[PDB]
Amino acid sequence: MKTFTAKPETVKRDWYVVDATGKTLGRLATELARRLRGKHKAEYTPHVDTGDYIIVLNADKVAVTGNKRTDKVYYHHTGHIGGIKQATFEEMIARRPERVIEIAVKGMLPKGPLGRAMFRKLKVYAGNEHNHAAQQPQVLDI
Amino acid sequence: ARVKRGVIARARHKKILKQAKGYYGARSRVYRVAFQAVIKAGQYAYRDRRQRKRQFRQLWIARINAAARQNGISYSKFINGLKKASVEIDRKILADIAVFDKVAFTALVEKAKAALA
Amino acid sequence: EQKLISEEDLFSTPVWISQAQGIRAGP
Amino acid sequence: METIAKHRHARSSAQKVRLVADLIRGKKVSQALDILTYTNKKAAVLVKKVLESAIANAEHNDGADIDDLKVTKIFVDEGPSMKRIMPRAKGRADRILKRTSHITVVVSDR
Amino acid sequence: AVQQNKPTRSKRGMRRSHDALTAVTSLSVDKTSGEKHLRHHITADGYYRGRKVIAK
Amino acid sequence: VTGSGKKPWRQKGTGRARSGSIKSPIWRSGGVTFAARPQDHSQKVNKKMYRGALKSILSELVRQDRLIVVEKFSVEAPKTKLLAQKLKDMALEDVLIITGELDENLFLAARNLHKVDVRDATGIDPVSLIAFDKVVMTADAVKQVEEMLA
RNA sequence: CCCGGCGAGGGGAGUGAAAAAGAACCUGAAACCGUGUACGUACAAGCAGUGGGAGCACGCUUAGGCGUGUGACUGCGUACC
RNA sequence: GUAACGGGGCUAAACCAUGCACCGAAGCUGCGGCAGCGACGCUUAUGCGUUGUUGGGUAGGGGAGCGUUCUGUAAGCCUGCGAAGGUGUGCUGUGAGGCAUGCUGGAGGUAUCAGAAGUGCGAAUGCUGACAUAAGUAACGAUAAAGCGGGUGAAAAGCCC
Ligand SMILES: O=C(N[C@H](CO)[C@H](O)c1ccc([N+](=O)[O-])cc1)C(Cl)Cl
Repeated sequence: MKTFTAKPETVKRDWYVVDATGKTLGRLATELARRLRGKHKAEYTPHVDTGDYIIVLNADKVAVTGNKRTDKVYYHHTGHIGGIKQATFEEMIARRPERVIEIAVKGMLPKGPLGRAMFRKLKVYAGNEHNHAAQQPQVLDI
Repeated sequence: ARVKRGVIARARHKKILKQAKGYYGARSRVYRVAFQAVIKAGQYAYRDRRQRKRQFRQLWIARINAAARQNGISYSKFINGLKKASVEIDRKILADIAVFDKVAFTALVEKAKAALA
Repeated sequence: EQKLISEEDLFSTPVWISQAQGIRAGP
Repeated sequence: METIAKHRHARSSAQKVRLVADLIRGKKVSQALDILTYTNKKAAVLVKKVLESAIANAEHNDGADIDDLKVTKIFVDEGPSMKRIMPRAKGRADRILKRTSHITVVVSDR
Repeated sequence: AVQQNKPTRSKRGMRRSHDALTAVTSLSVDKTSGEKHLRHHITADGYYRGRKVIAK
Repeated sequence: VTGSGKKPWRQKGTGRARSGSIKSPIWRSGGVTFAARPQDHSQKVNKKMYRGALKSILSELVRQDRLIVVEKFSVEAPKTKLLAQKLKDMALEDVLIITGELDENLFLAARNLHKVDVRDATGIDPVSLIAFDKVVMTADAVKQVEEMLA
């Protein structure tokens, strides 16, 4: 017959904590991306957000391999004249460690209105804690 | 024997503006624009009868994968398991079973696990 | 008593003489 | 009890009369006139006669009580364009349209 | 100094979205003569602030 | 078309489409690209294909019982009413009459009856023999038609 | 007979089968210009369509998760000659 | 303006060698459907009916069709109980199409089979007429120069004193 479809005014979206300590950067960002999309729910539906909410603490303690802690560079332009600003991984951790996890998953999430909507459910902290204790998130080894 | 066009030409145009209902701006008002819009509607319509059959299968596969991994096997092994078990239930039906009867789907995972070992 | 106007909108004005006239090119 | 009055072939563009028509749409007729009286527009003078004509249509023919009326419909449509010529430079001639409007105002006690 | 394409009727509408007039909504009444009138202006009968100025 | 031979335009420089003639068939007034003449629409028929054709149709008339043979067919005074009476009596209404000689009384009496036509054997034609419900021939009429087609 | 500059233009009454046949008069299309409701739309980037496809509103689907509208999200997608 | 992995990202998610697994097209299979040709101890004017194979198309060639106007059948049927036209809606053909009746319109309307064409329009900087756009945008045509009081007057900067 016709196929099932998730309804945004029915779907459940649950809450999780994840420790990013010692975890390889993009080899974790993959599993966040996956779960924020709801790819793991059998009722996955490409146009609806069946994903889940994910807290991520200790973003300042996520690992990268090789020479990437010092050599890996993040670029952005300001729409001006010279524009091209530039800063290393180590510098990013220093300035604002949350950005590294956030930049990573964002580039792995679908780009578009829904895409931008899934990202909203990622709540990365730098410290070892969060204010979302009322949301009763359960621990996830991912 | 002079033949006037008035009645027939209007009828031919009105058919097209009728096919163009709902379209934006000139595409629903102006015959010259509408006629191009309606054809290209047809070109895409033809095409997406073929595309539709690609999109839905990708969906079914993606859903079976989720539910298969829920019972601790990947899509690729699960389907192979069913084939060597000589189960032939297709993925439209399996994706349906994956949603509405998780217990029957688990039973198909064992069936496919037995054969695969 | 509103009879149509003379209007005098006959438009034989087209077309007046038309030089570039103009840039020099290109030799 | 809808009651109509109209000024056909008003000499103003429909665009210009519409700005003023919009000020009184939906209003109590007593409140509408005051708005019109202190709107600094030629177009405020044209429609006001129509509204007043409409009010008088309501008293004399049937309706009546000035208290009950609201401007329940008002719409301003295009009349015919009068064609003229303006001489420009180099013997070139331009059309000018002296555009007109049909002003309609509807009043009702309900 | 010319359009390359004919602009749309919707865009025309948007452009006109600030053409709307404002009603005064602040006429006042002379305490002697009882006429409505614009704030800080005399009345049609030549009254202002209760006292007969002018005479007409 | 009545009008002048002058080009409207200067060929080049004006923004208009190039013109040669205010009588061009694309122009309002003075069109008509391939205008009509008086013409002769008449066609050849072989003598034999005409006679052969008359014979085929006449033979069908017999087979469909639409041909009526009589010894004589004439009328007394030239009164259409008199003919009308006769025709009803014979149970005929829409009918072609072919007689031995161009009988005049019969000819006069038939003129105002739309469904009746009178003809001498010499003046027959293919379409009349088809166009009426019944066809009446005199004995004399047969002998003349017979000789003619033979 | 009214509004109305002894105006224009309208509204009544009356003629008239019919006046939405009223001299800008048989019928009376569209581009174009309006008023009225239905739905949509102010974090969201491009031949404006089509394949999915949530609502919400109608015709009750006239007991049957049926038709019309509207259509958020989303996959494909550079007019015609 | 990162900018010479498409990108996020990868010490391996890189290369080499071996091995299984699945995804994948308008490929092939399946079921449903139409159409052209070819062979049938066939039917046997032939229609049939099973089997066989072919249906990407520019210039072009071959074959079938739809509609518009006019003459015949045509002093043939329908029509004030409402024609054409207009505009709505319904169903059906593989398509041009076709058929059906909601409201206007207010007189003409035409089966079937024949015949003859000023016979089908989106382009020709094609023609004529309406109507958009820019747009309520530019401009209001000697830098001689006006201010007040009356008056007339529906209303006065412009008119008369
Ligand atoms: O019309 C001219 N210029 C055309 C522009 O269409 C062309 O670009 C051109 C430019 C430079 C030139 N030159 O330098 O000799 C010649 C032609 C003249 Cl200057 Cl030749």
